[PDB]
Amino acid sequence: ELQEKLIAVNRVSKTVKGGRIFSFTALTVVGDGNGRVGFGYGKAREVPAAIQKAMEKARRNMINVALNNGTLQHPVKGVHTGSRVFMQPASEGTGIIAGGAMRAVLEVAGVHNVLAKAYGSTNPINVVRATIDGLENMNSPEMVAAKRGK
RNA sequence: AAUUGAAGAGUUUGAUCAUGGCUCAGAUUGAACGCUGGCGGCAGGCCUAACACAUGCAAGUCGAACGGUAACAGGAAGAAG
Repeated sequence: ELQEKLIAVNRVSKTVKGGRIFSFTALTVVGDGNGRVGFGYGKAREVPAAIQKAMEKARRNMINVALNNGTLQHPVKGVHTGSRVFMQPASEGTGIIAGGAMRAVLEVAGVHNVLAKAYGSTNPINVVRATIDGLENMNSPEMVAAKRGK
């Protein structure tokens, strides 16, 4: 059963001949509690349809992230535009400690305990897609074993 | 057995993305102030002028070193009815 939860929403403008006309945007991630976490982004005229459009778009862009027990295996870097992130396993307990606009995208991954921190400027739109490719670059011992002997 | 450790937001431009400053959520105090006020255990109490200081008390003991007896406590002696 897939989960969902909203992150943020802000207004925009166009300022066309008649005057200022507005629109709304939303962003949301999804996760099944066993890795395999995606996200989406969409806009519409009003929030109740905007969030629905965002979620309906979010069903695409699925990925596959290997996980071990309940903690992430090895550290990983992350870079995109103007934001950088850092992570660390911290096996067992201590829950998850992380800043805002980072908690949700990691929670649905299923990991019940991990330690992480983000560096630099942290606009939420840019910060996402950093943990994504960070998990994409992740390797478990089976893959590296598949290219070197045992 | 003796080192399990990393939370962010607000803020300009009609709206955007950055770089940049400012401020706020913590833990502390040899602490002062405002209001309020039950009990017991511990600990602590001139940073400011090394400014000038009333009055009491904070360094004496040995007669088993010595010449001695100004204040007792007893002791022979003499004057007491």
